[PDB]
Amino acid sequence: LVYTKQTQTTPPKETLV
Amino acid sequence: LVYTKQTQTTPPKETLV
Amino acid sequence: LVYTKQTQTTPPKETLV
Amino acid sequence: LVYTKQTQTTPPKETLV
Amino acid sequence: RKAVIKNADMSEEMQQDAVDCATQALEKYNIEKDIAAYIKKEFDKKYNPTWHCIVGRNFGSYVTHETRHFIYFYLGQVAILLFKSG
Amino acid sequence: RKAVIKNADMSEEMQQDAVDCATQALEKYNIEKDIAAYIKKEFDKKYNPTWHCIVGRNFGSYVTHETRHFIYFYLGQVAILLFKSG
Amino acid sequence: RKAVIKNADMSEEMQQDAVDCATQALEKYNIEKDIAAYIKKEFDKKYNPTWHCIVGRNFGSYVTHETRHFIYFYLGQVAILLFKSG
Amino acid sequence: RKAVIKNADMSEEMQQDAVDCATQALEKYNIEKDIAAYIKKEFDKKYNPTWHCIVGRNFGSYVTHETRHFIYFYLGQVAILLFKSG
Repeated sequence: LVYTKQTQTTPPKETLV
Repeated sequence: LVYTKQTQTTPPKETLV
Repeated sequence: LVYTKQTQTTPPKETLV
Repeated sequence: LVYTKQTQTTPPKETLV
Repeated sequence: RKAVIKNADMSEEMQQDAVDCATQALEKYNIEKDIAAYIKKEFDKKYNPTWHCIVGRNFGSYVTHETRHFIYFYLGQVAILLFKSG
Repeated sequence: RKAVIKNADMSEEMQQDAVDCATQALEKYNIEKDIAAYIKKEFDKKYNPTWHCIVGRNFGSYVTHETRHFIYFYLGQVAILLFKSG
Repeated sequence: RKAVIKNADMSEEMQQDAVDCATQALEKYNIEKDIAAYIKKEFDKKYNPTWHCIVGRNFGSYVTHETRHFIYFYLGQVAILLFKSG
Repeated sequence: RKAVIKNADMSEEMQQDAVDCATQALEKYNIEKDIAAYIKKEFDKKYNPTWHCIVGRNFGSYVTHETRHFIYFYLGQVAILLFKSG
């Protein structure tokens, strides 16, 4: 078998300001 | 006597994906 | 007469990579 | 055929300061 | 899908018949066993017993045939071996 | 590499011989044409003409054999068809 | 947003298709995973399996591709890598 | 730098190997292309072709993998995607 996958990255949200 | 026979091959199914 | 023959197949070489 | 390749990205250098 | 003839020992005509009966088989049938079955049955019809057919992409073979009654050819991607050993 | 016997019409013993002569061939030889050639030559030796051998992974077939003298089996990944049509 | 082609090994046309299918994806979709998903799905459509797409700003890669079926390019700020390894 | 495993479809062990081969790569190499190159080369070694590696912080992806041979994980700040599509 084969499977198809997404991968997004959680670009570490900007520190509050 | 004689006999007539088929032979197909089970080309090992593609691994899931 | 009768003759004996080989037959191999040129399993189309994998595309360069 | 097949070929193997690198790809790095030029994360647009930080504006002088 | 054009034919390449790889090795023959066959009546030039017969060679054609074969090549023909193959193009047909490949319309009719998708499984290799069928295809080969079609062409075998054909030739035992047209010309007598006893023909054996092999079809695939990936195989080799060592086989004994009546003089003038052997052929081995591609039909584009797919390899057809046909002989009588009667 | 264990054998699966898919279809036989063969002396149980003979069946073994075959299965044996195959494991050997697969040590000796890497190309399919050779392998099949080994086993054909063998059986024409041990038992008489006229045997034909096919080896590969990807093929089917339609073929006529003498009663009791047909066998078709995997040797793990690789498929062996052997019959006499004499 | 003009394209820079950084490395290709691709049908010149195909190269365009890609560049096109990217400008579109970037209208449709804001998240990178989507964008790449769009373009992958596209090419598996137009040309066969099996394409993989990566999109972002910040990444490198080591990857193996079918001859003639690799491309890597900016669309202004944003980097697109696309290849088939089929 | 502890690992988070985000998505896997991988032999638990293999999962470890990967996680290991990553911590190493990150000692050796500073540029992402190298890092990914290290780990790709590794796995093609340990397990067969054909693996592709991506490393960065900022990217998403749409990609097709062999069953059991996909993994995607952080190594603290830095994201590693690794799969075979063979």
